[PDB]
Amino acid sequence: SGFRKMAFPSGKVEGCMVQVTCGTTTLNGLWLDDVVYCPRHVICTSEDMLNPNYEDLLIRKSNHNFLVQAGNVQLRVIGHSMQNCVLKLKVDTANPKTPKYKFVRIQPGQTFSVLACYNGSPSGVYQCAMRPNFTIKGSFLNGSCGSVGFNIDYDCVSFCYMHHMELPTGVHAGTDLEGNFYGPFVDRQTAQAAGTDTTITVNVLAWLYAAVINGDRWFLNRFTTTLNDFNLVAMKYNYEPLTQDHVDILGPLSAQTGIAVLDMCASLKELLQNGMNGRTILGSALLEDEFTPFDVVRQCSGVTF
Amino acid sequence: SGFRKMAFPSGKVEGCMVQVTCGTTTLNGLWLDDVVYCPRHVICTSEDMLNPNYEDLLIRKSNHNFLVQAGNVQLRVIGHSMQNCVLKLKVDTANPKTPKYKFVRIQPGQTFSVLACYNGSPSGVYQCAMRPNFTIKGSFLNGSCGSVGFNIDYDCVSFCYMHHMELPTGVHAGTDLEGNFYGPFVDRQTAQAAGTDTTITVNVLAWLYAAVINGDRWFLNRFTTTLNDFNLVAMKYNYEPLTQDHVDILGPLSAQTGIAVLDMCASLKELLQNGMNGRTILGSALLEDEFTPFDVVRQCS
Ligand SMILES: *CC(=O)Nc1sc(-c2ccccc2)cc1C(=O)NC1CC1
Repeated sequence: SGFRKMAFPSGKVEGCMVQVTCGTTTLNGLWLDDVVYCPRHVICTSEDMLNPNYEDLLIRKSNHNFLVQAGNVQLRVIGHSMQNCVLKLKVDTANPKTPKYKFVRIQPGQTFSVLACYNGSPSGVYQCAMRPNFTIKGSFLNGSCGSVGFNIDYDCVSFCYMHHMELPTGVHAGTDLEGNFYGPFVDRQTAQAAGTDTTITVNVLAWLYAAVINGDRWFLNRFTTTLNDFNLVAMKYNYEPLTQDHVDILGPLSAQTGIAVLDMCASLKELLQNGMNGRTILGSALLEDEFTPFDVVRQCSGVTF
Repeated sequence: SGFRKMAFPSGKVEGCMVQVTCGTTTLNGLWLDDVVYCPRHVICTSEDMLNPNYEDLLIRKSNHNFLVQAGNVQLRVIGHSMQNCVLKLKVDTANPKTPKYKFVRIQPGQTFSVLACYNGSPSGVYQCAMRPNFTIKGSFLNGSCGSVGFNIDYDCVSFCYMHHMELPTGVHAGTDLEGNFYGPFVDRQTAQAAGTDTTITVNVLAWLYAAVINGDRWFLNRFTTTLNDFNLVAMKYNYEPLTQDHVDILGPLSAQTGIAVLDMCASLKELLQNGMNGRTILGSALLEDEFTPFDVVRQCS
């Protein structure tokens, strides 16, 4: 029993974190087989970052301009290239701790675990969701750049995120492991802002199902609604539209608790219009939106890695 | 920027998790050097839940009655003994993945990471605190027993909790790694009730200092308070008493933000009176009490 914001065990990813230094910039790289992946902005100085030409800045660099440290050993860089916004440094040694892995791109609303590191040294792990505005509500201090986000399914690590930058509102922007930004962001020291965020409706409903499974039932009512009725309410409170795919994904939770998704929507409608009237749900006074349906089912059935 | 409940990286603990079976009971054990630590109730049948006589059940066991599984490998048990409520199984292989570690007994209000495990396989990692009533608000299904709580400071793993049982209120009780329970609990299925849960006042203050460091000042006020007047108000909201120790411990965060401990106590007093008025502090609509002064200095520097 109980319900906690739960990260994947980080051990398979800890074995891949290295320090990458180019001149006076140090940040984190991901070492898989014989390639280290890290943000391309590692080749920039303060001045360069104002308006960088990357293909230009990179052409000037020799392999020995990249110091890669794995724990307290040196890796020899034998090659370098860019893919979008990530620098791929080829090294002479395959990482013997390389796990089974894939690079995947996640959709907004999907969650993942972030291993925060500093100087190639993992310091913490937390669970994040990709916001609808493509930012993450992370916790990063200077030297966190190149920290990665991952999911585990069976023994296979799915890397989905690499940290590139903080936005002026305290939130974080990065790329998939192929160097494609999540959101309308660029790796340049310029004026960029998080767009208006919205609430991930399917995740709130998942968390309401988590609450019911843990015996927190006060918000249930006799009422049901329709998608269209509900979506007009959602739009009004800055909630993402709920689609038929969403209802289908919540299906198992609807069957395990006897509460139909449009039944639970009628509960969420009422929490949106009236508030929580002094009560909490799973010890929270806000509606939690960073648990997916899969996350609720996984934690309430004890799947291991 | 940002502020998140962060757990420690779990890798050093994952390399220590095994499966212990005795009869038809399977739970988790912690493999360090050539010893596997697990809850002694692994040797209980359903006949033994209310009034187990552990010394009598244990003396009836051989080494070969204990199946220990590390991944796919079976480990050979060459010795067994009981220390308080933990069973210590000696095995013939030292765990090659043994980290630098120590056992520590923690005080209420202290935080640690839990590696939740089933059948010796890690499922997830989360951060929690020892509540004043010596329980933890964890996430634990059947088979999670022997999952451990830990802190990692530099490269050294401090093991501070092993999970033994769920209380009727859905909260969790367990031991240090010397097998002494936290709180008044016992490894018996008789009625035991969690003492009243209180809010960890020193932690809420630390988190209010965190909100100032990250640039939020809306809840400060012009008042101060005496220690004793603070405690007289706070206990009416089920808050733990703040001691001179807690006031000393908040010293660095005071110095860093230029807000005296007793001025921050005055703010908390007003927060308890007013609630938030639709505002949030570090993304929360309640007062967070599961970050310690030490965690705030760690995550905000
Ligand atoms: C942690 C917990 O609830 N303890 C467990 S796990 C367990 C079991 C039984 C069969 C298959 C897999 C796991 C048994 C218990 C338990 O509470 N009772 C044990 C007999 C003493």
